[PDB]
Amino acid sequence: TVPTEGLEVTWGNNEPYKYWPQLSTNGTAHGHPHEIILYYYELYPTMTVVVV
Amino acid sequence: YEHVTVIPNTVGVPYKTLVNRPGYSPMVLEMELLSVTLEPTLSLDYITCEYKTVIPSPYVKCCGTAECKDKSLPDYSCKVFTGVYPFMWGGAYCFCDTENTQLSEAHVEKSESCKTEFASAYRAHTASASAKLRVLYQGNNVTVSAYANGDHAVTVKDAKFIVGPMSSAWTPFDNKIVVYKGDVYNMDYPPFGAGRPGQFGDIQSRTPESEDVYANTQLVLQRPSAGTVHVPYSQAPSGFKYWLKERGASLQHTAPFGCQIATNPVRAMNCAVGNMPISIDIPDAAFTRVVDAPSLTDMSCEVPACTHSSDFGGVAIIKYAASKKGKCAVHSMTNAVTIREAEIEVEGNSQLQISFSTALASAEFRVQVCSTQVHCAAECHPPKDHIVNYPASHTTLGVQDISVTAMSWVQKITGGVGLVVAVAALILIVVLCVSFSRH
Amino acid sequence: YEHVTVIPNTVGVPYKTLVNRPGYSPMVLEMELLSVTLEPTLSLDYITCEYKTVIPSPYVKCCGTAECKDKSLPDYSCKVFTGVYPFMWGGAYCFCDTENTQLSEAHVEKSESCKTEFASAYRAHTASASAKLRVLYQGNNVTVSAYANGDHAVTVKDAKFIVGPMSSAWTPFDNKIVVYKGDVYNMDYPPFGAGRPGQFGDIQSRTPESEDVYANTQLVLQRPSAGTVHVPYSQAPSGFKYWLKERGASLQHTAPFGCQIATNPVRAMNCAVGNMPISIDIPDAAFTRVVDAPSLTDMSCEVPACTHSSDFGGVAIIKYAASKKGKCAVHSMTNAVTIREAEIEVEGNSQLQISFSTALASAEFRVQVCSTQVHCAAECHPPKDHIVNYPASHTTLGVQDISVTAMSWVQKITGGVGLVVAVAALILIVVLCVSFSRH
Repeated sequence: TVPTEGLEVTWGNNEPYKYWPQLSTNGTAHGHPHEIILYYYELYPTMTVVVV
Repeated sequence: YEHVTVIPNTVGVPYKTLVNRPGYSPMVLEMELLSVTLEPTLSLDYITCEYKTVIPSPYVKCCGTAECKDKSLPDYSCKVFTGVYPFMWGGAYCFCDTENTQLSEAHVEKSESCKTEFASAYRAHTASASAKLRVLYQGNNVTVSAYANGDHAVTVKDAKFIVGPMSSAWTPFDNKIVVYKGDVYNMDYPPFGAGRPGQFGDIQSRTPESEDVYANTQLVLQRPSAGTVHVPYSQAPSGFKYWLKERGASLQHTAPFGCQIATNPVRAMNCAVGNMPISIDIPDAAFTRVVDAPSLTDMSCEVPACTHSSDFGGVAIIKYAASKKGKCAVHSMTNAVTIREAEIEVEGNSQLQISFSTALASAEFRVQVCSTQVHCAAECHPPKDHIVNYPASHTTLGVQDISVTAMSWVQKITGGVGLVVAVAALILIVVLCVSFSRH
Repeated sequence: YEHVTVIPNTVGVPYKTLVNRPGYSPMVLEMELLSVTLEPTLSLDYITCEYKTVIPSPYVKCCGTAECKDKSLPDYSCKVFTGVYPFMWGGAYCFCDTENTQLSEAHVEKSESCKTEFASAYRAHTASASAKLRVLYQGNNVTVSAYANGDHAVTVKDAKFIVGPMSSAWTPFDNKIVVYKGDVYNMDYPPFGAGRPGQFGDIQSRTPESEDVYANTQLVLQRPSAGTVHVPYSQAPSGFKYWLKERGASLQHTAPFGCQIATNPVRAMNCAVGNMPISIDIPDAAFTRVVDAPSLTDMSCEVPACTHSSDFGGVAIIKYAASKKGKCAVHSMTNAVTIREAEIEVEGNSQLQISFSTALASAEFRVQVCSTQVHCAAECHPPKDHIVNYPASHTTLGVQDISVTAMSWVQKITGGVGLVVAVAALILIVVLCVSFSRH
């Protein structure tokens, strides 16, 4: 799991790989309410399930 | 002219910052920390290393008792074994086969290897923080190399820079530390003169070359096996050689905040913790007068494509009419949108292109070109790739706030309840007033 | 066998402690801090020292104008003066009496004195406290030299000593220090590269030999006087030399808690601040059994003379019967009284003399003399001498507590007024009782 903070993975004697997530979603804003609720839910599931 | 600003303590992220002195056209500096360093102030407690158990030839006396020639050496022991009858290759050593005795003696030292194979136990107090910083100043990249204490001033291209102290005093280092070659470990090591056998520190010395040794190997001499000349002994194995296997992962791999570590000297690096105040004092000769730069009008903005892709995934085209040819500093007033270009060439009536990054689902932002602002509005499409090999440019979203323009649904459902509540309140206050008017 | 106690952090005052182990005669140790030494870990920021100004023979150009060529030297200044007509000893230098110019140039440097006359600005972090302790162990003095931080176990005469950690973090040093020869000052010195004309740090260098001289003397050149070849200049006179005069008092003279100060290396010594845990692990061979030690009995005390003088001004004679000849521990069982003798020799039916120190005006106290107790009691007269050079050898008084015998006035009046209260409450209760019979 790659958290918002980023993940560093080091494999054997290789120099580390760093990985960060980004705002990808299969939903969309700008569509009908169920599209936009799914959009903010895939990005911010803890804060959206609270505020809605 | 003093300007003071806060950059997050994040290495390799270029923070655009805006200097807006009255009577001059705005100046934009791009600042990027190339490295940050925490060198700990460090006191050697002791070396630990490979012990050597030293055993001279056993004295065997025929026909009488030897006795212990007692002496002070780092873990000295000796014992007299009675009724021995040792054989050399060609005969018995002693004359008779009774009343002989063997004095066996042993003690421990540092090995001669302890000058290159040693672990160094240190007390670490607090760090002389340091930085190396790139700034884009007067259209060129310049490297500044301050101590991050807030009290080293570096002067370069006649600008004077003062940096830190960082808003977090945090460090990867604990109060007691051990190092071995390239690796460092946070470690509550035993007191000097107090190590247990076969654990780390069962031999201790104040420096690699010191002649002092404390040792606690529990060397116990044992009776020689009948008809032979050896010295058998029991001892806890070298606690340093055990530790070299049992180490686990050093701080280079285990430390918080994406920290990196090295060992000549034992500095930590690039810890992404808190933020760093940075201050620039820059000369009058750096600025351009507000009338001597181009003055802009007829401003319009288009966004040919936008994606919240961490990498400047948006592009904007701004049309303008400018009073003259010249170079123009460019900035975003909306903190949620960061633009890559720090300054741009301007002439005539024309257009310029900028690249920008944001987490916003509908980028709706104010751009300042030369002293002059335009409003940009766009619809942002999500990135397809789920993870990437670099930290985000831009900054975190308002999350509870700065939802889409298409959050007009929140306005609709707030008004669709709120006018029903307003009618119910109006009705209740009316029938309360007319009924109160009939008592 | 481990024993642990806290002695006050006072140098040169001997403290008794009692190791009251079961099955053995109790052992008394005396120990005395011979020194306590808070050396700070200490990081150099820069040297300051007297600058020199370098002024090459001035270039005079006849019939036309010289020009400045700009250069990087530490506080470089040069200027061109027009219409000079300078004279050598035999006549005018220029052909014409006009159109000539003089280029005067100058820069500052370190003096050649900066190798030996310099004041050094340091940062101080925390103390690696050392201590040196006398201990009276097996009835003779031995010296233990240690680190006062709960590390460093010292073995001497096969007892093992662990000392500290000191119960106070206090130090006379602020985080910013300057030192000069034998003296050291708490001083918030200016940043490196931002020192000011005529104050301390007019010239700054990172180490005594370093070539990276920052200097800010405001060296301004001035027009030569009519007819002469000189180079006049206005400059702020050295802020190092001005600090050597305006210097103030060293920490050696000003520091709290009575501490001494020295500088090679820097230490604060003998601060009378807080208290010190000291812990002893004593080998079982050292103790003598309760059946091997003299059995004192039928014992009683007289106090021939007593003055509460802080210098062992009490004397007491204890009569005893004892079962055998032997060495015998003595201890004061009341904290307000300190006896001098740690051990004595006991034999036959006889008496022993002990000398003691207290602030009490009625020294009533118990003495323990090998597992056996006696009670001492007499009035103590105050001393005549008003002040003395040694610190008080006893501990302090309870002041509101442990008032004298013949304070019994307090009990005489309290057994008056408190019984007048008891009788008035008894009278009120009996009339209340019959007033309830009157319901």
